[PDB]
Amino acid sequence: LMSLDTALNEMLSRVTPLTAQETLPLVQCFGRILASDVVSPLDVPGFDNSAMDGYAVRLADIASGQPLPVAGKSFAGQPYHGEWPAGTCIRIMTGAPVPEGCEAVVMQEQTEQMDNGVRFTAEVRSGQNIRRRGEDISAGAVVFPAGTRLTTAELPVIASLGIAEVPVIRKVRVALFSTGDELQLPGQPLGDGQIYDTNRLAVHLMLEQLGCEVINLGIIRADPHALRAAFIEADSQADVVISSGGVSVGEADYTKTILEELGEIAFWKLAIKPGKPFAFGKLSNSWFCGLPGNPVSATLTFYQLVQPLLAKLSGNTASGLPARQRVRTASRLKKTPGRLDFQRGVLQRNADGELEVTTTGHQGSHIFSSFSLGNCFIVLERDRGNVEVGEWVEVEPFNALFGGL
Amino acid sequence: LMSLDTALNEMLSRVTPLTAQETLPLVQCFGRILASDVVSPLDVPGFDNSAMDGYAVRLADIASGQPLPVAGKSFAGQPYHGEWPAGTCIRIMTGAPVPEGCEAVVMQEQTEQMDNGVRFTAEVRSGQNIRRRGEDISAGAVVFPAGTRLTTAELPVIASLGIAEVPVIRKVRVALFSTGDELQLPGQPLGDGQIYDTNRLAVHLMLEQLGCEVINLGIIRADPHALRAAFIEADSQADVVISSGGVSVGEADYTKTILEELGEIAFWKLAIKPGKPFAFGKLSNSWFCGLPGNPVSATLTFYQLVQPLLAKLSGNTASGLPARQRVRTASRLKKTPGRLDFQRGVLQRNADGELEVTTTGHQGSHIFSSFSLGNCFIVLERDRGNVEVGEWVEVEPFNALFG
Repeated sequence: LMSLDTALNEMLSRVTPLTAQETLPLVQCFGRILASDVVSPLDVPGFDNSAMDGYAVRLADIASGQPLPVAGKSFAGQPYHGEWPAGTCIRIMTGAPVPEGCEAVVMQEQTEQMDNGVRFTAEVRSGQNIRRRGEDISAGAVVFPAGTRLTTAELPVIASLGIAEVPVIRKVRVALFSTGDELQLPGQPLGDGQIYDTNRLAVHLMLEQLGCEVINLGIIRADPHALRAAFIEADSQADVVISSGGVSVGEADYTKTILEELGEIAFWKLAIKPGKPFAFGKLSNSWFCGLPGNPVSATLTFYQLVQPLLAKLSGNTASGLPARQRVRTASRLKKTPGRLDFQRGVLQRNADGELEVTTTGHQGSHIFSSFSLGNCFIVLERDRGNVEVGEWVEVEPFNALFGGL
Repeated sequence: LMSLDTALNEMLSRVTPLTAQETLPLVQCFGRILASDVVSPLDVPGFDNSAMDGYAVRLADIASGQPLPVAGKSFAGQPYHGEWPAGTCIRIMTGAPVPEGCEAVVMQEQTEQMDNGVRFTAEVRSGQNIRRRGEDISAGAVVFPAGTRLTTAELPVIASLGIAEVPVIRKVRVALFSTGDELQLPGQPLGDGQIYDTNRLAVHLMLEQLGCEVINLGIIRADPHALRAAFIEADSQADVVISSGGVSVGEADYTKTILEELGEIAFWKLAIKPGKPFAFGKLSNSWFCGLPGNPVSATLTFYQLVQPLLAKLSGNTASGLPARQRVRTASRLKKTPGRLDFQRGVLQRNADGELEVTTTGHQGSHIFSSFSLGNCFIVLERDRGNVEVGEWVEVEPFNALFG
């Protein structure tokens, strides 16, 4: 009955971003949120300099109408000096500093020349083609705000200003555990209705990729005491505690009881497919997310619910979770009204070079394989029914957590 | 003059993928190329189980007509091994093993309780709702081929099969360094035509994010001897050595001379923007890549020439460099024929919900901003000239490296 949107907002509304901070050299700062504005120690460019390669000119000698001969020149970290002879232009080259008292710059390609005077064409505006000191960054100004996620895009600019290190929010810490008599670890035999734990490994891998500190307390044994202790310890060392499965998501049993007695926890039933149940509330000193047990359900729930929560918790000012984009279905899709289906899809170029989703296969949450052969979701609007070939449909490309990049 | 495509092929055609291998537990394998096929050790599912919450039944019961008791239940962990007498039924969770003789299962929503047990409202089709042992994965069957780069997709599936670890190819080793008297580290003064070193930091980052093992040799000093040892060292400890800037890309000087004396290095001039120069060739025991000095050039070149190289080298069987997709420019673009301009661009939804690039701004290589403001390249076909609003265009979305 509850909508992904309503729940997403319900979660994020109560989250107060972390603000503890440490200061590390740029090379360690990838994907780390910035603690405080970065303030440029130097003007960049450091001095007014030539837009193109061509000729630096005084506006005096232009309609002067006689051609102007190259008296001198300025290039890279070599400047120009020796008082500018009135009447002459100066062969200057892109990036190069202008000589004192210049007034414009003209691309020699515009202007044909000769062996004793260079002749210009257009009337050539004032200040033309002088990239000025600090046009790109001014000293004292704000280069990257608090909250900017550091990528290869921002960190080299920082390095360019002579800075060796920046303040950044501490990594988010997320404690992780599973439970249930059915669950066994690699090695052990399989009892009767037994399976190996997979959700925990799945949530770990994505937490680490997302840049969290994971604390993985294993498979708490099926006893209301083991469990109380799992929570005391998880809550004591994390900002978020995540049940990969086994702790209850609505069904009564001693796990619902330890949860209710150890914090304030809601038990949502979201209008999504796959999934539906999702457990979530405050603990003594952390947040709790309680994944449903089905691998696909858990994964998708985490991906669309918990992932966005860790972003806000990190200090990140962005809206961390890919954009969708409308594309034509090349496959008939079985959608049932009443639930928002995050079916899995395959974005491929048609013969025309445009995009079109194909379905991955059977969308039953009885199998994980759709994450592999897909590269995106097909978000199928809540109220929509079945979809025919050629109809339009929203699509959300996966991200790093599932392939490429 | 030489075309991107030509260089790519030429680089890739000599590169032999790594085959050294180590075996680490699943939780450490993210992003890591798999060494040999994952063979399924068990049938998955491993026992017929309920696709649904409800009760296990038989057709001869149902058939009769009247309701029927509930002689026990099969739960998640708990399997029912009771007698299961006739004209009764067994309550079943979901993913619960189906009891012996179960010949179908019925949804909790097609039943009404009774004083004397349970009534089945609707039809019961034989075999209905029984997820059958082996229908998803057959034991003995290759689940994942060698060369599968491992993500959240494949690694949980492997744990589902009881598997604690897997052989993966060893991480790729990349030595990185820069040189030149203009180059200063943080803290030091900015003498005359000097700068603070940035191409190295940029390249370290991308390398690390790409899952490579980085060996950063700092800024080698402007001495033919320092540089020679730097190379001998980088080559003796890496699969790839990468001058982030400083070592020559064409120009004559003691760097070109050291390179030429120490390996077989081409000096290409590519038909691209931004960029043009790029040095590449074998060394004694590794590959050498020579980035151009300029930051945007050295980034773009790394991303489009080196990234795809490091991918082939890793063991990965995919094509490790996003697909492009065609889209309308909503901004007038300045392109010059003769080079393939990798302009920088901003994808977004219009009012109609469909994609369209805008330019980031000035595409001059005198600034780094476009990699931040943008979320993609506009790949403007070599021969194309200026492109007007509403024209169609290829667009390659950025990736993780630029956020």
